[PDB]
Amino acid sequence: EERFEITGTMRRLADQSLPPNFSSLENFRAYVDGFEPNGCIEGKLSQMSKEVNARIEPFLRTTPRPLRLPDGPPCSQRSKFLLMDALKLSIEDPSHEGEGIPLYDAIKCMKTFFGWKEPNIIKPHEKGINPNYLLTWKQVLAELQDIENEEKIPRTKNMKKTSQLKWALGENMAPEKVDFEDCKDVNDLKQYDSDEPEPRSLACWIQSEFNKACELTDSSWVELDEIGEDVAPIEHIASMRRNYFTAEVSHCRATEYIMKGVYINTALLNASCAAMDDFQLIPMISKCRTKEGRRKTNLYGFIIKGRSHLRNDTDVVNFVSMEFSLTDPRLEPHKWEKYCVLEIGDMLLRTAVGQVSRPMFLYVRTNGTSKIKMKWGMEMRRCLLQSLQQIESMIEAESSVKEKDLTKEFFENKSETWPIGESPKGVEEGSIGKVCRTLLAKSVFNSLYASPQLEGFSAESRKLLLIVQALRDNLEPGTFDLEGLYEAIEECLINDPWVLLNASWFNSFLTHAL
Amino acid sequence: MERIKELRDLMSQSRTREILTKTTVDHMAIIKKYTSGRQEKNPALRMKWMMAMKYPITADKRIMEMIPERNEQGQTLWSKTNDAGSDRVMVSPLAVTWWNRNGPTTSTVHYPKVYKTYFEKVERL
Amino acid sequence: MDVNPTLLFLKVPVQNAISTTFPYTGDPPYSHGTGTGYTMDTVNRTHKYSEKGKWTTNTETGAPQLNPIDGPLPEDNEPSGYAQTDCVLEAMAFLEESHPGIFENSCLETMEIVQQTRVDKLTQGRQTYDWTLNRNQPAATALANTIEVFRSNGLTANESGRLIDFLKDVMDSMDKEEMEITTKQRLNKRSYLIRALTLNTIATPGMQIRGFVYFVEALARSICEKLEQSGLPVGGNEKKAKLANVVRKMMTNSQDTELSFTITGDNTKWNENQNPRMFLAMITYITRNQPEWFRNVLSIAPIMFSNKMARLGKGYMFESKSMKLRTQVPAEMLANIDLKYFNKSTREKIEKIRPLLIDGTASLSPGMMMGMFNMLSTVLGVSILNLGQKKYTKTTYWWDGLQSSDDFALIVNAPNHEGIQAGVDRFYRTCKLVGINMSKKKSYINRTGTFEFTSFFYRYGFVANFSMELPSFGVSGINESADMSVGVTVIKNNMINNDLGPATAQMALQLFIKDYRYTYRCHRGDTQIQTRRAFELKKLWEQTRSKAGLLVSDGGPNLYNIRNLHIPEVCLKWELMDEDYQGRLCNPMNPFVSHKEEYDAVATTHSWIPKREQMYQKCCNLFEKFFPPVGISSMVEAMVSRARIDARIDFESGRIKKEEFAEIMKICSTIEELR
Ligand SMILES: [Mg+2]
Repeated sequence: EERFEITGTMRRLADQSLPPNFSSLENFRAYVDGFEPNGCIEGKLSQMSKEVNARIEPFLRTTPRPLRLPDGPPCSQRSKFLLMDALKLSIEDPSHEGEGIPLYDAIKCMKTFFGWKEPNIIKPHEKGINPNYLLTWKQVLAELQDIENEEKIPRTKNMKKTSQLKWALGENMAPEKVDFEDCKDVNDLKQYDSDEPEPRSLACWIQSEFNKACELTDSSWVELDEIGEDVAPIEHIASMRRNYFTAEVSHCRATEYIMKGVYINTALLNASCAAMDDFQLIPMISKCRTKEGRRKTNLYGFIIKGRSHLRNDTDVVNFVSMEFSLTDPRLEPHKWEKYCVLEIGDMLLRTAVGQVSRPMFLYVRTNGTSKIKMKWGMEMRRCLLQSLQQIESMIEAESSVKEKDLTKEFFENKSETWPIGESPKGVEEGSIGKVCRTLLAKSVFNSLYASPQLEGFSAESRKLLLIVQALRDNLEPGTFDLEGLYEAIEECLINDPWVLLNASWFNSFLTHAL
Repeated sequence: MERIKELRDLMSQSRTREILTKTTVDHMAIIKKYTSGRQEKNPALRMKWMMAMKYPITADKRIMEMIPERNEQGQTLWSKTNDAGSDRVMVSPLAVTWWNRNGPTTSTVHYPKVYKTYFEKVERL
Repeated sequence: MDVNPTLLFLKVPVQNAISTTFPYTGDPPYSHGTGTGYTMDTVNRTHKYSEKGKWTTNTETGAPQLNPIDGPLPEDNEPSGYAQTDCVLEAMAFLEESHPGIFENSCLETMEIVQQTRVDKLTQGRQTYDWTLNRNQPAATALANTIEVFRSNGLTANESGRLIDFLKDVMDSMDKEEMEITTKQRLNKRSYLIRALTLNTIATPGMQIRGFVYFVEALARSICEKLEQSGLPVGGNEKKAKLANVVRKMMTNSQDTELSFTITGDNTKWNENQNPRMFLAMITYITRNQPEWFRNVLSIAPIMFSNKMARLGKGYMFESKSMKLRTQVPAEMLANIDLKYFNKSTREKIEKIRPLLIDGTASLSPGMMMGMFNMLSTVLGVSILNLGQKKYTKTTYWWDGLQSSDDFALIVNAPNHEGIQAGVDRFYRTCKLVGINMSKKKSYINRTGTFEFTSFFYRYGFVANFSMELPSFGVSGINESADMSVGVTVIKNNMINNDLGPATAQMALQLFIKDYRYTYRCHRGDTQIQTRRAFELKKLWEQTRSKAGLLVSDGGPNLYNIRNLHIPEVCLKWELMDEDYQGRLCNPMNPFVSHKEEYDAVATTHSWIPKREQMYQKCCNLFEKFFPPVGISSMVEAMVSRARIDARIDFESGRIKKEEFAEIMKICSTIEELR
């Protein structure tokens, strides 16, 4: 006979944790024990106000308005590394296969370019010490030649802790913690004012950046490991889906961005835990097989790391990011708010028009990251899985209705064309290949420009989409607080260029969807 | 004056004494390395971190009698290093592969019957 | 041509490509929203919905406590905490009528549990508030700390093993006026009670309260298990069925005239409204005609939650512009602090909560913290779905649906439009009487044939097939042998449970193998890639006749595919292995294994174990005082050697005297005589 009892401190809490009227758990216990229903609900329904209701505003082809995008100065680039503007010094490295040394891969790339000019500032950082950005680039060039002075060549380089580097990496810009018993009264002391982030307007470049992400390149950016021979019927269908997709995604720019993501974030995390309190130079490297197929190493630029005594996953690492580019920053300056761009040399480019001399720039900016945000970038290959699963899930679904697998039709019917774009004339369709790369770019940008604003806009807009779908299905859709839903969607549209384009993309759909 | 007087203080505590006479200048960087991966706490990285090291795997001291110190190419397969609890030594994943190509062969006729619970999943396919 | 992915929905229906509306598929790198400012908004809004109720002063806590239940009916559509005891019990009465025996039987099976359940169970779980050290901590550590206090104070019943006995100690702990822990640390009865009833940052609860919450959710499970409408705690594919069922139920009866509408449901501020006292009312009605001991243990959880306190994390960060200072004010002295330091938005938030603030914690008698009574709250939700039967409505409109915590899906049938509108209102209002506030913003309604429930998107009999959270398909970090089994197991399990498509699983397998080989330097033997292992693995590759035999960790080919994933690799390749290879791979005389006596793995040489204080840091810091040394030399004889060199160089150049040179050489020979 088990016996558990409520007494003392517990019984007095038990007696105080009841409905009003009841002063005693035992009294209440007895009410419930001997309770029988007496249309209590049916009664209190009639007692309740008729102003308490869920009246159904019907959703017509007329009721939904275009989302209102905010007004303000044009939005700025906030990605870690350059995307469409990025430029790379490449070496063909055939005989040495497998994991090498990045420092030397960079120096080898650097030595392929003999066009370095006396560096001058072209478009400065309004909110920054621009001379420091120039000195840092000169210091890189300098310290790289100083390795060929050292008796024994080092594995990695640690930049000398100069003024300009100490500045850029934010050394001695964290103020001292002072017990509030000691600094009790200070006559300029306000809390960490979490200001209303000033709204920005949707600029053109974000769409340009994405358009260029959906394009093919002359370089296989992913080389996936082998798989068991196909046996079961599903395995043959599976491999067909995968290979067809893997084929059209292989050389897509988005996949270069994925690799840039992995290599850089990988190299930054390894340094952040290895050389904790050294200002390590961290080359921005990717690799690809050429269209003929030789292993080719790419240098996009450099990242100098700050102090990285990282305890938590949230703890920050300040870094400077010097990245080569051919794009003139004076064409869309609103983009390069955060950047101080230098002009550091002249390239020759053997294009359709014989060969043309262009100037080479260096988009330098201050920046930071955490173990969580580095890991995020390291796991960017999941974008491939996310992209394939969307394609795979559609096929699975469109096949359900017919009852037969459409894997073959989708990919092989070269007449079967999906609406995925707009042009001056109107809505343009494309190949299943264009859809694969488009869906990949989406997953990649969803990663690259990952924000809470996106999370929200994704979740709330989904509802409006599904409502519109019901209107097209002629399923007499109805809403309860449609104005409330819009306010929740629009609450997410502030300054993030990616979330703003997605909202433009919505309005663009909503017009054609009716 | 103060630094050499302090060294005499740490050699009077017999636990700090046995970290100074055992540990070598070369094997301070190896003690510090794998604690930088315990900050990471994600075991997937902690492994990648350790596999970078020369000798991450632990084994019985009898390995030193069983497999050679270096292979044909002159790669070191194990090192006489201090392990935590007992007289286990540190070993490179080279040694595991080395064993699987030059090791002793015992008769594995009993293994389909010892791991019958596992092997029966193959019979249905 | 400007690419716009959303234009796909002009051709493909939204349910088919709903996969494309989920941006991340994985936890993103911020999950921001758990500040001190955010906790105080929960505390405020919880009271604001429940603000017409009776204020009491707690005898034991000495805390202002709001009781909105049996309170005034709402006359607006804003969220109401004002539940109605007579209504709840009636809903629970008509549930037991519609499912005769559900409570009695579910109690019998839970009486089996409550006894057999062990304290061991309590170590499993997320972050917990450790009242022993006034911090958040791992679950297992928070219990070890708590039993160490209960061991020090005369509460040794926990060391019987069973959980019900650990509770019996937690009960007796409240009555004791002193509470002492050898960390000796002394807490008066009042300060102890605050911490025993604390939620710490939304926020995790104490170790005292957690015990009971299990047995309640355990009872709430056995109930949900016996209900068709409950979407918990059933598996992956098992749930897709329930969507098909409830439509098929309401669409086969339905003649030509009878309309059917499904409403895609989501309830607003679910946790902040429904009151602990209401859960006590439910439990006591379920456990009528039952033994007193069982009735009691289950009653304890709601009681504690009705008396609970929410600590405001750490506090707020300040900053001086000119002076270049910053200071962190705690929560404890945020009541006894000046308001002119804060901003306009933060002042009002502190001025509203300050009446509730008692001992650096805010009193919170109404509402709850997220995901605590998920299963019991589902019973309440279902009890309102239950009241949609032709009999209970007594009208031409009737309803059914599916509920799981705050998410729900409702199908209303009626002979005409006005009938549907009526049936909806009757549900919406019957819901208000028990503290359930349907979100007008989040929710919508359409003709039956398409809807969403727990992110399963039903479209005319098909629910779209995609995994919404993929796990890290990378390495697991145990060793070569295990990680393979785990990684291959993880994919199979994600296909059967998590509804992962095959083509995606094949690519998932590829990305695992890629990571596996990179991590363990075990790239295929025929490839040209260079590592340390490249040589050894190629020497083995050349030696070996049947190479399909070789494991991936021995530079062998990946033979896994959809069909294989359940087989252990060693079994899979067993026939194809060379006699001598197999002879070595499995020879348990090998120095790597140790023991040789939820993943399935054969023990091989690959089943190896990698490498695993203030005394290590002290020696390393003193080494920096000597070198701001030879490789083979130990720490002490590379310290004692640097001392004599600086002693004889400072004696020549004339930095230290003959007295200060003789003192160094004397001490340098006292260190050598200890070695
Ligand atoms: Mg829902």
